[PDB]
Amino acid sequence: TSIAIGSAEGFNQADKAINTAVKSGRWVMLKNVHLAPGWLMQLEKKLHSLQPHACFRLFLTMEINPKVPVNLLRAGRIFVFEPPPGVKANMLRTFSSIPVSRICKSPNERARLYFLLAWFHAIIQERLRYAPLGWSKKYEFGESDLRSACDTVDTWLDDTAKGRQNISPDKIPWSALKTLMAQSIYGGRVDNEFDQRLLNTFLERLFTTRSFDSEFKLACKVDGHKDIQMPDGIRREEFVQWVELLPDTQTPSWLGLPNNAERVLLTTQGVDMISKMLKMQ
Amino acid sequence: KELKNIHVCLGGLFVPEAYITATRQYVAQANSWSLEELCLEVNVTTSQGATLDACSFGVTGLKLQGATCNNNKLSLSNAISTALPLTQLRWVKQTNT
Amino acid sequence: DVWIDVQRRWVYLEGIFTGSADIKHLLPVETQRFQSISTEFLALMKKVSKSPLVMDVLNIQGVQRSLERLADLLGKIQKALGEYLERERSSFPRFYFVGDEDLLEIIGNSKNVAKLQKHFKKMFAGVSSIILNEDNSVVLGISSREGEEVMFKTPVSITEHPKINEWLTLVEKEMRVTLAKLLAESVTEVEIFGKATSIDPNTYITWIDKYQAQLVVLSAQIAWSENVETALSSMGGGGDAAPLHSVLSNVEVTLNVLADSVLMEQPPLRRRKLEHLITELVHQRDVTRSLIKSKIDNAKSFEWLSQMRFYFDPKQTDVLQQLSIQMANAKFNYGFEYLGVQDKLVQTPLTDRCYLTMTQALEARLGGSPFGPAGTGKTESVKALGHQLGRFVLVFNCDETFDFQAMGRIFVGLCQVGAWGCFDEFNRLEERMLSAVSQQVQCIQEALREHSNPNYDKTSAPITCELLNKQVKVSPDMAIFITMNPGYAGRSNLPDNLKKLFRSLAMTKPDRQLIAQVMLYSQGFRTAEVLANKIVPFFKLCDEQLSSQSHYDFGLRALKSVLVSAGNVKRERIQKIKREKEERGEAVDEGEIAENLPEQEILIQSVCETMVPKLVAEDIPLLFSLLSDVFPGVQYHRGEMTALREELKKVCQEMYLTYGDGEEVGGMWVEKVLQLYQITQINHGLMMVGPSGSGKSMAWRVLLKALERLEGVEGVAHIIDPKAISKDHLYGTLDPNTREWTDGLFTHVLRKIIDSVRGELQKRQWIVFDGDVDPEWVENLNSVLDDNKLLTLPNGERLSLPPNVRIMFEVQDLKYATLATVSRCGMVWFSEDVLSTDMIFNNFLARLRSIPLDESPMLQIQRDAATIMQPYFTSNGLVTKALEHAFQLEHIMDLTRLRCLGSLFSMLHQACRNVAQYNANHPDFPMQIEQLERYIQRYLVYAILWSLSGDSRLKMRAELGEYIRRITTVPLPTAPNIPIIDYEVSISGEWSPWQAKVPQIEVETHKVAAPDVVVPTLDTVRHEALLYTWLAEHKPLVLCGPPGSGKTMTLFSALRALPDMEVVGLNFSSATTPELLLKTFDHYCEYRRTPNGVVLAPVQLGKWLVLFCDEINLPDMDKYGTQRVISFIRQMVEHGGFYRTSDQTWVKLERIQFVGACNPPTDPGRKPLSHRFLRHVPVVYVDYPGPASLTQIYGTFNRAMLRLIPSLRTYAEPLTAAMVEFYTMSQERFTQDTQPHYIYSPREMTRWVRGIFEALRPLETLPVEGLIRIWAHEALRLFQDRLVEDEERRWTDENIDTVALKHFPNIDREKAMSRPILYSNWLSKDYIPVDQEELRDYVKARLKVFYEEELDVPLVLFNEVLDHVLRIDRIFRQPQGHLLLIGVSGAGKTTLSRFVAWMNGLSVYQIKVHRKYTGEDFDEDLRTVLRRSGCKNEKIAFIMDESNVLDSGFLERMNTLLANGEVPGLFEGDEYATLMTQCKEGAQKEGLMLDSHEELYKWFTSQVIRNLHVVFTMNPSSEGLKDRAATSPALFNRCVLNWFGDWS
Ligand SMILES: Nc1ncnc2c1ncn2[C@@H]1O[C@H](COP(=O)(O)OP(=O)(O)OP(=O)(O)O)[C@@H](O)[C@H]1O
Ligand SMILES: Nc1ncnc2c1ncn2[C@@H]1O[C@H](COP(=O)(O)OP(=O)(O)O)[C@@H](O)[C@H]1O
Ligand SMILES: Nc1ncnc2c1ncn2[C@@H]1O[C@H](COP(=O)(O)OP(=O)(O)O)[C@@H](O)[C@H]1O
Ligand SMILES: [Mg+2]
Repeated sequence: TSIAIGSAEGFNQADKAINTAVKSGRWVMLKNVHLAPGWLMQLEKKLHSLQPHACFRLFLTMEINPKVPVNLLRAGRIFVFEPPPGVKANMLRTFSSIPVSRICKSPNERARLYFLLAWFHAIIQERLRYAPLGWSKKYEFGESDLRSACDTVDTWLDDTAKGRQNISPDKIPWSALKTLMAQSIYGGRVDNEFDQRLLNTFLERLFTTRSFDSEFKLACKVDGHKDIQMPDGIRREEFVQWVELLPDTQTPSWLGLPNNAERVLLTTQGVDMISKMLKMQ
Repeated sequence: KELKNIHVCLGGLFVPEAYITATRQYVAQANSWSLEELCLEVNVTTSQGATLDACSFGVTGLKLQGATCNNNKLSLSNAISTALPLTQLRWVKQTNT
Repeated sequence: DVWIDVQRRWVYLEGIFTGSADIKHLLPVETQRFQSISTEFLALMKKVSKSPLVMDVLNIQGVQRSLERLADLLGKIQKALGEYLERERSSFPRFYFVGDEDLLEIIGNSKNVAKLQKHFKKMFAGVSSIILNEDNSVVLGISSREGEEVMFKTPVSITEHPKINEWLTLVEKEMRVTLAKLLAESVTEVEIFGKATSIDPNTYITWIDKYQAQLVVLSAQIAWSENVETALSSMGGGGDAAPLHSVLSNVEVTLNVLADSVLMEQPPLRRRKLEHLITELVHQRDVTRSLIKSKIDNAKSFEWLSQMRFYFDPKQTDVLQQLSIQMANAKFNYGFEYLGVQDKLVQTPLTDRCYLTMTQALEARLGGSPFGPAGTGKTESVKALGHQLGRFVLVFNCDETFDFQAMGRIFVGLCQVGAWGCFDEFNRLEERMLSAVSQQVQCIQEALREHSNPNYDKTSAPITCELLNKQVKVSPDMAIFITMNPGYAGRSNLPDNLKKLFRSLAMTKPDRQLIAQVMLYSQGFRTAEVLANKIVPFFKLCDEQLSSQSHYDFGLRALKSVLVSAGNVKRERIQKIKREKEERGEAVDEGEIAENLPEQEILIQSVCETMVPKLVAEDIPLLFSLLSDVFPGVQYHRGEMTALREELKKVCQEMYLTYGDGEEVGGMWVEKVLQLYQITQINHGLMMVGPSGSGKSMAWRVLLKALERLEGVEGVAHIIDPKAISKDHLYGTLDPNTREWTDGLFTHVLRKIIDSVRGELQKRQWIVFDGDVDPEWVENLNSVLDDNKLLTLPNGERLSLPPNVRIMFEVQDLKYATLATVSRCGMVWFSEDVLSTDMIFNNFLARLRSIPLDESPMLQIQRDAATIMQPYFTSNGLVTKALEHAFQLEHIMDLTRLRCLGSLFSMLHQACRNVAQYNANHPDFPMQIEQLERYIQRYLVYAILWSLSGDSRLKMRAELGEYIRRITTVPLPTAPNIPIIDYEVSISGEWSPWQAKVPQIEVETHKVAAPDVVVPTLDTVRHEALLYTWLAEHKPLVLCGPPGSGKTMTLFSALRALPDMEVVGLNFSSATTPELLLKTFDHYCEYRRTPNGVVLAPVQLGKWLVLFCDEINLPDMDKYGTQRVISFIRQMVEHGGFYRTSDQTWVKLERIQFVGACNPPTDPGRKPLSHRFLRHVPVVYVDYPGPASLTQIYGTFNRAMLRLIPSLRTYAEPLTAAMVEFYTMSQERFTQDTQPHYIYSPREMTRWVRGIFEALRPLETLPVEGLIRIWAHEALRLFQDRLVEDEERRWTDENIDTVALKHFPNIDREKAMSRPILYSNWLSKDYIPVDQEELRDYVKARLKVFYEEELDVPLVLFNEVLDHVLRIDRIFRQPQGHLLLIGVSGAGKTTLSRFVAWMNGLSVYQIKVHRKYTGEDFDEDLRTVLRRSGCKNEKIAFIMDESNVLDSGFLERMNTLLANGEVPGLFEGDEYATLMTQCKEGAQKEGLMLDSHEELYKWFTSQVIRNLHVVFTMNPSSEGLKDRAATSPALFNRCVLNWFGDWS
């Protein structure tokens, strides 16, 4: 039972759902509980004096803001959700989120398109860490955009390949996918001419027939002369294994950025780590 | 007359876009052109070694991020920012080519 | 608790049943049940009314059981009626858009269909009314608001379908069917019009006229879609010769025909159809050109699939399914909703991106969220897309009152009808409410997704979702759209779970050059591309170059207003040319007229008529240079409105205003009036922005009168102060329990205009908002002041703005409004230079020469005085130069021209009244011209001095006097050093010093330092005269100065000379609202309904009421810089009344005036007063009396005091000197910088004299050392008790010793300065000094007795405890003596207070605060305390702790109680009657026979003042003390602060 906090009817529904689930064993999630800090005290008190079913679970989704009670934080287990820390981690999360049966479908090129989409999403989100340079403003490139792009890829691949086991890379609707991702899915958030220019550059570079060649370069000159190579596999397992064997040497050049973009940020983060270690000596 | 030949720092002006509009308006009035049919072209030269014509205005303090300007041609660089010594803003008629 | 409910239920059920006479035919069984209930009600009516006594009717058996049975029956029938209403709404779901009472009216008036015509507008997109035969029995067709109509293929017969729901459903179905058939025929014809090398114009115009504006554009789009599809199919072979060029050529020739059509004159409907077709075909031509350039040869190419394509299949039987609309992979069926005639949007590269994104969202079964800045086409693009698919699009202007329930009802309506919901300004909801609404949105979207599955069949269970604990059928046609202006003020942040339910789209840069090119092209502008290429860069350069002002807007709302004005100007000029050709010649060739037409001149005229009025003085040359550069050579000269100028001349003459032409005096103001007239012509939403006193109100009033006399249309103005009332009272409230909507002020006014019961639609109605603008209240008017012209309420009601109504705002700045409000209104900028000072002088002199002051010899005196004052009231005159100099001095308040001018004018009116009084006192010898001249000149100088420097200190007054002496020629006093400010003007016409009015008096020994005693001082005699002058004119005024300066003493001394004025004390705090003033009005005034309106006047006839506001600048400013109470008072002073929110009735004040007092606005917690409020209130600065004045005031008090002991007669002067010196050093040493409560004023000097007098009164004799001991004891108690640090106490003690030995050298130091200076009347009868050990023994014995009868907590006695109990006992023995004990908890404050109260015979009352304690409980405890102390004459020590303050209302009530001794709003209703009875018996017991309520309440207030003592204990917080210094200002000037602190 999913309940969104904020209204009195919401509190009544939450109380009823919790009272029913602690006996029946259902799950209950209350969303945006940070909007009712006063009610969180009562919820914690209610939970403490309780012996619920073995399978009962209570999920409380909230934004990270100081209004959340300390006692509720201590009483429950905290799970911080945030952008994945790097291209490799982002692509691993993307491949874990999408079900296996969806990627492995009638056209064998669907797995390659999903891999290209995962790489594009990882590159797009990782540039956000460099706010003035990677983009012009902190856009909210999130899971909704990735799901919409996956839906678009599925729909247009199904339309172009009527159940055929194989479709030619030229026959793939590249223009449809690029235009939709630059106009509706990812380009909707973009309100800048130059950010739109950058998004179009990335989409025309990644989503093309040449991406199915064996010599395709996902990112050129990532460090000196070395460059990222497109996987030559055709199955989801091959792409996932390529992601897992990615080097742990990510630099801004993977994103197309100069390698000096992270110097100031890394220095500030190191100083902040020193200050945090000293703060709790 | 002297206000045309002084190199301004666009970062030191309260409204630099008003300065760009004022220079455009000066060029349009001087040559009896129309404002809407004027385009801008930029020529980066040395501050001392430069000549300002009737349509060129000098601007200082412009910093180029992630690129270098040599002979008015751009090249990528690993420097965070490269200073442009003197930027000349020339207003010319639109060509639509 | 049952009779009232049953009575109400029967009343409204009887109203429903009787009003709807046809409800019985369709609700039979409950009609019979209510018939029986009505018979029972009639039996009750005939039984209970026979005996009009409660006892006579409760003794009758069978009444309560029958009452319960009737309650159950009424509840059951109400539930049955509600269930019937829901069931009837299930069929024909369009009833979800009308109210419950509206639905009942529809039910009861099914027989007569004339009443049904006013409800079709809100149940249909464009159906204004239905078309009926003469019999009114068959529905022929429907009509739009523009008059356009569609005739049904098969008319719907009401006789064959008598039930309302059945024939309404048939009407809707037949609407859809007939639109489908008409579209089929129109498509068949336009297909012939297609694939043609040439088009006959006559046939094309015939086809355009035949069909509706919707269907012609739809058919054109269809035919073009099949043409392009066929051409691409031909090219699908690969390499085939392109027939797409043929499609482009066909589009171009049809566009040529349409463009030639718009030059010549057309009927307005056919003109609008031509404009729509021009826009559509321009879009089609652009798309075809793009297809040709891209070399598209496949119909499956995305360059064609991305476009919107129409596929018409008339063969299919279903009405919705003949036409299919497809964009990319999204497929929609045309809804065939009659949309009337809408305004079409140029489809630009952003309305094409918006269409694509929103259709992709729709195909994903989740909403769309176009976002961006203001004026980007977000709402209009959503509406245009909805109209493109033929959907019913409902626009809602969201605000914080759109709670979970209101949004739930709206969603239920949209789900059942199958309509699109555009929720604009959606982030204006509360964040919690957005979070709650996300659940409903998610449920609806899940219902849509489960509907979309192929497994679902329409023959299976209908698709439903849980909305508001009910299963609601979800139509697949539903859509939800939200448009948000992110980062704007007054907007909330959407929860992240809500944002994933919408597909956002940034709409930030509309393609303005295309909208202008297409808009000018469709209006008949030859060379529209050149005009667009000039006008869009012009707006960009205006935005870049012009200065940044809060009211500037150069966006698409400005282009669109400029382009519309350009079209109107072109039409007007064509008509003028036709008339001129009629005057000279006969040949009227429209082609030649259009050929030789100055279109650039027309565009410049529109720009000047729309953009120039808002420009500030320094920006006008910039915009005119931009115009002369963008449009070189083209010049425009404004056409004179000669008739309007004449009519304005007459209005200004009758209103005593100055009129001018061009560069004449008043020319700028008349130009501004004409600009306001033009902006009124082009805009339906208006703002008059400009500094206070710039002429805005006079501008629009004169314009309204001139328009009434010029056009013959009566002008009605409704002026509303939007911020003087709560937004709930401004727009209305929806009851959370019964869902009952109560109209606000603006809502009631607009609904009254729309109803037009008294012909309000035939009059020019202007709704003026004269007040501050913030995004909280003004953004509810976003749908009103837009192109929707609609007010949407949370209860689902929508009120269309009539075309004769103008919404006008008269503001002084727009610094808090967002760009969403600024962009929707036409600005007129009134600089202060518009209203020159000469114009104000002329207005004053005209009113003086015309309007008599008494209500004629008085008018003759006024005319003579005006003739005398004329030379000085000229430009570059004495008054002008003095005002210019006065602006260079520094005043206690921000000086404004009109405040000084109003003060001066009122003072001159008082001079005229003085001359009239002199004439009345000398009937034999009236004042001659020479004496009048001398008096008027000298009084003019005196009034200039007191009006231009009254609110400034002595130095600035002297400077202004010196400047006036330098510049003037009026005779002035010849004294070499005495300033002119120290002189008055005798009625004989000569300067006389104020010191002649200051006599050295001898106060009676029993009136020493009494509250009503004022030693005459030069400043007192001057300020009293000034206050008399301002009060006698009933002018509002403000006294400013340090606390204790003597502002209230001066006001009460001046009011003593005015016997017909009664003052009422109001103490404002930071939580003050207009509710305090309203309670004062309820207590002291009464409302009477005169034939002219409702009038609020004091209860006592013939007496003027003065509302004295003690701290007028304390009330908190909201986050938008507005004090609501100050706005309320400014409304009551400007317009002479206010709005009663009970029934939205304008109440006019009578015999009520306002006087304010305040500390300087630079003091902590004090806010500067508004310039619009300060314009009407003169300010007088009352400063602290200086050492000479202090020596004079307290020297008289000490001389009066020391007459008690004749042996001490010689010590008055040194005693007063010591008092003044120590007070001065204490004031210099301890300032408010250190601690907030370190405020020292002459009030302490008075408490000093009073304390020494009370300690000296009973003694028969006393040595000098005893006098010094009393002096030092009072000095310690007044200057050392409030000190925090021990260093301050040590300094105070040492300097007390120093001063005492300095001014009294030959005294015994030890016998007078023995450090434990203790005085007590506990051991003896008198207040003689007490020793520490005997006092300790006495306190020990009394503490033993205290333990025996009261609290048994043992206490340890140390010297500080003895000091503290003596200090508390001092306060408990004084009238209105309140304590403020500050110290750490557990220090003994409450116990010592209780113990001392026990000694003094004071009852201890403490409020029992708990978790459920609220405001009403505190009010009841206050009522109990007040009744005990006042009515029963009981001495009570009201001990209250800061922890008991659970709300700011407690502190507000305690502030009023502590200051006044009575809370005006505490006793109201039956409680007031009981209190008044008890006061009657109490006064009888005391021995006073009082009858009237006024004198009883005065006695009650005096008793509460004498008896009630309030002890307030708090911890010594740093910021808490500062907070309380503003939340409860009476805690620091009515209480006696004692700093206990921690134990040393
Ligand atoms: N044309 C005029 N000639 C002479 N006096 C005028 C004229 N117009 C206004 N006044 C007077 O000058 C003063 C300006 O007040 P007005 O009501 O016009 O200002 P306002 O713009 O409404 O200012 P506020 O914002 O304080 O209401 C008033 O005393 C008004 O009567
Ligand atoms: N001429 C005077 N005669 C008598 N008292 C005076 C005089 N001038 C000042 N005072 C004293 O100044 C104080 C002013 O108190 P109040 O009228 O409440 O001032 P405010 O309204 O400025 O707070 C009183 O103690 C009053 O007795
Ligand atoms: N001089 C004292 N001797 C003994 N107990 C004291 C003394 N002063 C305070 N107390 C203690 O203070 C407590 C009561 O607190 P109270 O005086 O009501 O607090 P507050 O000073 O905050 O108003 C009792 O326990 C009492 O014994
Ligand atoms: Mg909008």
